[PDB]
Amino acid sequence: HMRVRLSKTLAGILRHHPGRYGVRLTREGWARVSEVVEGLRKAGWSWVEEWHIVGVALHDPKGRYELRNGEIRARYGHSIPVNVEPLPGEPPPILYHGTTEEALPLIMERGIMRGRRLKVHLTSSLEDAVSTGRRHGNLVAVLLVDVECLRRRGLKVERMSKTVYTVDWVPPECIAEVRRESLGRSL
Ligand SMILES: Nc1ncnc2c1ncn2[C@@H]1O[C@H](COP(=O)(O)OP(=O)(O)OC[C@H]2O[C@H](OP(=O)(O)O)[C@H](O)[C@@H]2O)[C@@H](O)[C@H]1O
Ligand SMILES: [K+]
Repeated sequence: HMRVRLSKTLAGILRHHPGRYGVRLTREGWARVSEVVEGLRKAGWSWVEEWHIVGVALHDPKGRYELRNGEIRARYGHSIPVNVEPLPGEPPPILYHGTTEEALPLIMERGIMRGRRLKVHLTSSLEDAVSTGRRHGNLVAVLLVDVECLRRRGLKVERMSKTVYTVDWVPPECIAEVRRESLGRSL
């Protein structure tokens, strides 16, 4: 059984559509693992028990998930209202946001915007930013974001996972540099 497939479904439950799987989240995003298990089994994940859900969280390379006795939440990525307490640590001076080349004109006009999610997501990993952009297209641009530019105008940059940070919005003036990574047809 591929952890990655169960993880993609679990993330959708914990970020976007918990009710579709019989789950109610707390205001801090916490689901009862027992409810997640039942909803998955009803959707055809006939082998899944608490052990497997807990394992998805423990083995996740990014720290997408958090566990405590009986419960699991996503640390970030939500489109439904939750308040997730940040992890300790200060943000680095530069963070990355991966996107597509086609989005650059509107990002330069309106800033990096949260879209359907509660926050803009930034990473300390250039390679992760590239993979994030590649979810949307083959011609990717990575924006280098000046974190002190965000902070000094009152935009808190919160650590959600070891490498993933959230902010309400990134003003275009805080984009320090644009790096391109391209796939597919050579230009
Ligand atoms: N002004 C503007 N005009 C036009 N387009 C604009 C724009 N501002 C931003 N955009 C783009 O609008 C898209 C929104 O798309 P999304 O909501 O999926 O955001 P995202 O791609 O950051 O991804 C979130 C996390 O979700 C995944 O995490 P996981 O692996 O699932 O854990 C990822 O890796 C991340 O961490 C992105 O292309 C933005 O650049
Ligand atoms: K923080």
